[PDB]
Amino acid sequence: SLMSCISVGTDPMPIITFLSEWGMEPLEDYVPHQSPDATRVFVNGVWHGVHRNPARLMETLRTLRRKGDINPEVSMIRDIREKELKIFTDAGRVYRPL
Amino acid sequence: LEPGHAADQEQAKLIRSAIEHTTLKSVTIASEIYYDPDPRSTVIPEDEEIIQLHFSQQSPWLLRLELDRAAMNDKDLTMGQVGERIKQTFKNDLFVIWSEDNDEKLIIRCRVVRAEEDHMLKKIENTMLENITLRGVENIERVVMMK
Amino acid sequence: SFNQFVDYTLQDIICEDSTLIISFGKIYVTKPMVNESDGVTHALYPQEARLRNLTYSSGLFVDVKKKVFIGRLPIMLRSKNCYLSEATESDLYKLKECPFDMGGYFIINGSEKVLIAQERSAGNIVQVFKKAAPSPISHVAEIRSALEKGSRFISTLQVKLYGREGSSARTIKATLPYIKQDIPIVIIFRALGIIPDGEILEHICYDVNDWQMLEMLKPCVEDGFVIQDRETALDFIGRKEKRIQYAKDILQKEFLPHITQLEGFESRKAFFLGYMINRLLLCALDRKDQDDRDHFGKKRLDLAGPLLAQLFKTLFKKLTKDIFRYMQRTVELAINAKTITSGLKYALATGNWGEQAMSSRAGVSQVLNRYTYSS
Amino acid sequence: TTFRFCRDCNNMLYPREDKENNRLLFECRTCSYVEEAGSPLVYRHEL
Ligand SMILES: [Zn+2]
Repeated sequence: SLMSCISVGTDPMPIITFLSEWGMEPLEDYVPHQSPDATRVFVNGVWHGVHRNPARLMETLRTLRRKGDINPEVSMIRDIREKELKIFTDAGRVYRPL
Repeated sequence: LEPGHAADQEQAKLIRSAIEHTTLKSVTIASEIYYDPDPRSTVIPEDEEIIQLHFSQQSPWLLRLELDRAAMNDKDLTMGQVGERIKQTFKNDLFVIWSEDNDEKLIIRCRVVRAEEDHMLKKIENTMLENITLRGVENIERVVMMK
Repeated sequence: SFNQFVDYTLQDIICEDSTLIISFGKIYVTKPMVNESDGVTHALYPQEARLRNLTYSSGLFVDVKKKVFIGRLPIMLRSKNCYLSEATESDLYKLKECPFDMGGYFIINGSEKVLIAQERSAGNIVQVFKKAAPSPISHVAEIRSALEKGSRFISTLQVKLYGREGSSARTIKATLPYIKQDIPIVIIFRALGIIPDGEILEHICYDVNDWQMLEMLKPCVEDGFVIQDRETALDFIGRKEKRIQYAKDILQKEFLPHITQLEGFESRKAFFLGYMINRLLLCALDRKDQDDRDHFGKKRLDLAGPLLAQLFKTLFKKLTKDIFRYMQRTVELAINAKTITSGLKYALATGNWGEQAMSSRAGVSQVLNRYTYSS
Repeated sequence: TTFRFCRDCNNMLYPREDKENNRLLFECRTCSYVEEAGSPLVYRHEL
């Protein structure tokens, strides 16, 4: 397509820290029932941890890309009906503008 | 169909239901393994009525089965018929009873007959959902009538 | 995608399997040089290397620490490095190189080359599939692990599920790299450290009321009965003293190598394995769909940068292990740069990426369609 | 129908049967811990 471009590839680090400084329970010490509906957190296909109230996390990171602090390319979703958060800093994802 | 009976809208089903391979597995909502040592009373309220009626050695290991009610009229059947079957299937080495097409909950119960039981009953759990027939002949699945 | 290569990537690919019993530090790349017998060296140009069937390449030097030239990089046209990027109308005209041009090509042995975009199943993601009717396995969840920028370890994982719906013993087994058979997920979970079930089930179930899945796991947990500790747990990956190490190793270097191949993270790795066996049973129980493969967001496109990467890598390493060749002769400056350049040329001009060996993808580097601007 | 495991070594539990009292008797096969029926309901299926 005309508008489409390829993802270049960003760094995972200043977003991994940018996240664990917001609610990232390290996958290390998870508590299966204590953290009941734990919306687990991924990155490049990796389980970095878990966070409580997701909606907040989201609206946060959104108007965080919308200023530039995080590369306006790299993308991430919250699968509501699955309580998951996939993060993609990858290189190879086709994308467009909206 | 047959020579004469050609516009026989009922003869149709009369034969649909003589081949349309029905198996136990088609009518079975669930299979539960209960532990009932008393050869004369179920520890279940709903399973009481049918106990004291089939009286009018074994083993304390009970096998209970539910049959979907709609699953008794897309292949028009009867708890009685099925009993007939299972009975003729294992034959003599297991005692079995069944509720009634009446009772709001269609139910079959089955024990054993004469070291490790709840590992044998299981073999004979699949041995029944998949290896036991009701009516119809092998392979024949969906089978429908047309004018 | 080429910018990103030269800028950062080129620095990276010279730092990983670098040093030797001599280190490689910072990196210097030049604007197009053309080096000829009979004359100095010319500030090479598009027009020129085109008409004269040369290579629009340039210089690749690395600070050697005991500064040194090794090969040339076929620079992309209209990039950052290309003399053209900055230029403007009048200059373009004056250079004879066209104004309405858009750029992108390379220029090996003359002609205008282009690289073919490479679609591929986005690495490093969990996926769940059914098998055909006749099959030992009903279901399998897979994950391809591949270090994003190093050794491209494409070691992988089938996480199976024997016994089709009905048959007794819905036993679960999974397959590791360097591993002859398929270990029942019990042994694995125990050699990983997490030893007792009920805890194993905490990694696997996030709701103690899922009597369904719970149920299912049973025959497997019963499979593992015959081993209860993180010693024999690895001993039965022996395929003594030795084998119990062979394993330990294989689990921190060959198992789910993406995430971490480092050390103390058994906690993290096992929890992933957990989420996997979870997903598998999500579908064994028709709760969620068999993963859609033709999902576009689930595929990546290998471009310039990445191609240059695979190549520059499996190429340069062939040099690193030549260094040891000229050195191990030292019973007492021989960095044959011809290989580095004649490689980039080779694969670029032809299309055979995996060196010269026909066992590489012959198709990339289709040579620019110059028929009409649209085309 | 939920089930459980033993204190002590938190491993899975396999049912037994009191031959004299006719009771359900969940037991461990790693140590010795045992216990009684929370319900004669052993295994449910449903399709
Ligand atoms: Zn125990």
